[PDB]
Amino acid sequence: AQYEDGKQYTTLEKPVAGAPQVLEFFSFFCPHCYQFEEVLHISDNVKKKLPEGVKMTKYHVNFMGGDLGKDLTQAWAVAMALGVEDKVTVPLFEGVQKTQTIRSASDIRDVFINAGIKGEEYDAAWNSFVVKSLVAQQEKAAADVQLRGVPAMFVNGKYQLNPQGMDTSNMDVFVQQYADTVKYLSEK
Repeated sequence: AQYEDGKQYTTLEKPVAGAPQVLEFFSFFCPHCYQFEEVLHISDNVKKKLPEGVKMTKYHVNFMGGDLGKDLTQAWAVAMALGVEDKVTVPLFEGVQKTQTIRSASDIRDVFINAGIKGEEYDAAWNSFVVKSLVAQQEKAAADVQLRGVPAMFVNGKYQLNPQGMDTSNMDVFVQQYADTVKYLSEK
C-alpha cells in the first residue's frame, strides 16, 4: 500500500475508546516540539487538510522538565480555559528553549501578563477547579495512550503518527506528508 502500518503510522494494540478525533501531545521542553510549532506549523497545516466537522485537541505533558514541566501543564490548562493558546504558545516555547528566561511558575505567569491576560484573571484561572479538571484531562489522555515521548499525535485513539518514516530532506514536503497522513487516518 502507499500508507502502511509501521510506516507513516503505527496502530495501538490497546485502542482508546471515546478519544478526541485528533489528539496532539507536546512539552515546552521538547526540542522537536519547538520545531513542530515554530518552524513547521504542523498543527495548523493538519487543520487545513482535515475533513469537515473534526476537532483538534492539544495537550501538554508532565514527563519533561520536572517541577516546571508540571507547572507548564497547569499553565496550558489556564491557556485552554481562557482561550489564549495562540497568544502564549510562542513566548512559552522561546522562554523555555530560546532565551531560557522561564525558570519558575512566576516567569510562566509573566508570559501571560505580557500577552495581555490580566493578573487577577490569570491567578483566578490558575487556582480554579475548572483548571484542575483540565489538568486531569491532559494527564488521563496521556495515560490512556502509553505516552513516554513527544511530539505525538493520535487519530481517533487508534493510530499514532510516525514521522521517523517520512523524508525530512524538505521541510514543506515533510509537513504535507504529515498532514495528508492525518487526513488519510481520519477517513479510515
